[PDB]
Amino acid sequence: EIVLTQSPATLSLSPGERATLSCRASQSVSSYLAWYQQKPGQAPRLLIYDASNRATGIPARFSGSGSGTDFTLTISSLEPEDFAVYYCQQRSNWPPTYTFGQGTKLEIKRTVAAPSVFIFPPSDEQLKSGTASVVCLLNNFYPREAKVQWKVDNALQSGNSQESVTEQDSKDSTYSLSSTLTLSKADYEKHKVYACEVTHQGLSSPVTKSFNRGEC
Amino acid sequence: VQVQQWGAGLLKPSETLSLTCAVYGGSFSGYYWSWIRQPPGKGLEWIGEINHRGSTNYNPSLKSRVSISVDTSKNQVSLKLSSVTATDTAVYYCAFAYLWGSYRRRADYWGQGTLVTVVSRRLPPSVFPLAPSSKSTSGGTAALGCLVKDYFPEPVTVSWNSGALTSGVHTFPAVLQSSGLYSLSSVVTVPSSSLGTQTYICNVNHKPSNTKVDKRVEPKSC
Repeated sequence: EIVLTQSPATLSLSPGERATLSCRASQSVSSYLAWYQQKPGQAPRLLIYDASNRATGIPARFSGSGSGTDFTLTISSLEPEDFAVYYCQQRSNWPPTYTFGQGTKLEIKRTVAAPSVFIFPPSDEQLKSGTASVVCLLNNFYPREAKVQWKVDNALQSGNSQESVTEQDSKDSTYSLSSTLTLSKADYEKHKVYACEVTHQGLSSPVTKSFNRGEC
Repeated sequence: VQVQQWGAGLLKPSETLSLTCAVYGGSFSGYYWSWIRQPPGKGLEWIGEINHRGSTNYNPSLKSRVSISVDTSKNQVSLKLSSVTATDTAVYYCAFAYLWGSYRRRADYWGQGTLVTVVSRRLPPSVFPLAPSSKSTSGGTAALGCLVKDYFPEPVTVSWNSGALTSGVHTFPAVLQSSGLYSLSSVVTVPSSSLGTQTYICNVNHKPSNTKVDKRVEPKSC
C-alpha cells in the first residue's frame, strides 16, 4: 500500500499571500502525482497533473513541482475563490490504481469577530411531545474556535449536548455554531434557569444567554 | 463541455447500484472516464476507469462487485456496483478527461455527483420551531429557525419560504448521536419589523423516508 501524507492539515491565510502545500509519498511515485481542489458541496476539480502540468482552464497562479516522494502545490497569490480543500493523488501498481491524500483545508483569515449569542427555549409543540431541546446559537464569529458550556440551575451539564459548526461563510468569512441541550420533559420540568455560557477569542468576558422555564 | 449524471441513489443492502453519465458538446478523440466516490465527510476513493477503447482498470478492493462500460455512440459511461452495503454510501462522481491541441493538454470535467444511500430502514424527522423572541434579537434583526430532530438516514434538505428566503440561512451539519439518529437545526436572520406581517416557514425534505414537512415559525413574547 502506497500512502500519501499531506501537510499542513489546515491553513488560514489572506488573499494576496502565497501558499505552498506538501504531499509526501511512502515511496517513489515518479511523476504520477495530481492535485485536486474541492469547494464545499462541489465536485473536485483537477489542477495539476503529472506533478507539474496545469490542467486546461486552470489559472497561472497554480503550479506544482516535485518527483519521487516529495511534491508541492503552490498558489502564488491567493484569490478568494482559491480557499478550499486540496487533495493530492498518486498512481501506481499494474494494472494502475489511484489513491488520494487526506487533504489540506485552506481557509480565509479575517479579523476577529465575536459571536452574537442567542438562546431558544423549547417550542410548545416539542414540550407536548415528551422531550425538550434548548438551542444556543453563536452567529457569525471568527476564528472557528469557540466553547459553549450548559448550566441548569447553576449546575453545569455533560453528555446531554451536541455541537455543530457551519463551514466558512462565502460572504463574510465567518462561522456559526449551534449547541443543543436535550432533556426529557420530566428532567426539563425539574429546573428553572437554563443558561448557555460562551467563550471566544473575540470576547473579554464569557457571555451568558439565559431564560427561565415557563416565562416564555 | 458539460457532464450529466443519472441514476437512482436510494438503495437497500444487497441491491445493485447502477449509474450513468454523458458528456456534451465537443469533438473528442480518445478519452478516459473515471468513477470516484466520497462518503459523507470523508476523503475520495477511486473506483475505476475506462478509455474510449473499452479497456478498464478497477480498484481491487471493489473488484468482483464493480463493472464500468461505455457507449461511444453518445459519449456515455455507466457504473454498476453489486451487493451494496452501508459502507457504499457516498457521493459518486464520473470524470471525463481528454487531450486536445498541439500541446496535448489534459482537459478534465467532473459531474456534480450522485448521492447514493444504502439503508434497510427509515425514520422521518420531527420538525419543531425555534421561535424568535427578545432572546434572539440584535438591533432590528431576530434569529429564528427549525429543529429537525431524530431522523435516519442522512440527509435532510431545509429551505425557507419555499426557497424564496436564502440570505443568511445557516443549515448546520447533522450530528449523529450515540442513539443512532441524526439531528440538525436551520436558522436565519430576519428583520424584527417584519415579524408581525411576514410569515416564515421552513421546508424540510427527507427523501430517504419520502416525507416533506412545512413548519410555520411564529414569534414569541417573553
